[PDB]
Amino acid sequence: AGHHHHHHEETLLNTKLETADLKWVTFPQVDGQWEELSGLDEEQHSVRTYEVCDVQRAPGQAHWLRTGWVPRRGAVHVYATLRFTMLECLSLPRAGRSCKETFTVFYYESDADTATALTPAWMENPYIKVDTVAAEHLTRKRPGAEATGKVNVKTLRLGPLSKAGFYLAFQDQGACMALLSLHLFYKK
Amino acid sequence: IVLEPIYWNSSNSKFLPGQGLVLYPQIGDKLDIICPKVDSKTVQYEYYKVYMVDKDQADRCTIKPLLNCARPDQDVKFTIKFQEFSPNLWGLEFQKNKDYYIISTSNGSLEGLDNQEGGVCQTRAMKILMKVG
Repeated sequence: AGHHHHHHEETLLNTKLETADLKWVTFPQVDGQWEELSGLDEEQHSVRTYEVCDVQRAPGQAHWLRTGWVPRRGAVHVYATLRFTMLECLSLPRAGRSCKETFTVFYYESDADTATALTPAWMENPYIKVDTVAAEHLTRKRPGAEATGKVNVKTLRLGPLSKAGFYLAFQDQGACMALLSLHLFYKK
Repeated sequence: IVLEPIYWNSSNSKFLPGQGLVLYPQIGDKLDIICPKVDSKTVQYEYYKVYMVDKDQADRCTIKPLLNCARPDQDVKFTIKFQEFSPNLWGLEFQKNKDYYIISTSNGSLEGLDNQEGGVCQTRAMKILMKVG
């Protein structure tokens, strides 16, 4: 009945507990790229968010977003909890053939923070595929007027990790999604 | 187009008698509203809860919040992107050739931080009006 498991969690990165710009790296740097701005979440507190919604405009294009360099500290396996909203494609006006209700996640380790805006190759290898992430819940909106929806929560797993640090990237291929927050941590 | 940050403290003289602050941001624009830190050259932090309100709720000075400025040791910020559609369920969404407003009914002190009526807004003209497009 009263058996206990204590397992302490150490945060690698938490966007919710930041009150300044996140300044993450995007590629290619074109109108339609992911974009940083403030918003509210289901807790109703103002946080740093990332949005992409280039659903008819995209022609075979990948919008990548990549975090800053994250010290692994002592983590071998990292957890990455994402909170997001994803729009239903057949409910968006001007949504094309390109429209996805999913997105993909990757990581890259390196011994130092030596990633740039154009290096390394923005493509799987040297990037390591974590998962393609689909939405259990879709949001429907009418511009200026009204919205229905629920926030998606997904925790992905990643590793084993070896090097001093890593970066986490998001690849969009046609979704209309807000990344409300990302929490990377490990359990000691 | 990143417009000039707006510092939300009573030393800000851009909040003019009666009128308050008036901006004209275009769609695509971004604007930081900053509640500033009490640093090593400033005595007397100013406690505000800052809100986006409708014309009638701005006219005059009631609520029913984009910044919770109750943190002296930290620069607290909201950045608005003036866009017509957000994929955030709670995202801010704005019309070409329409006006939006931002007020605070807090009276600068901890006690009144949560004052649902008064301000700032109706005492010191502490508000913005954004004539978008």
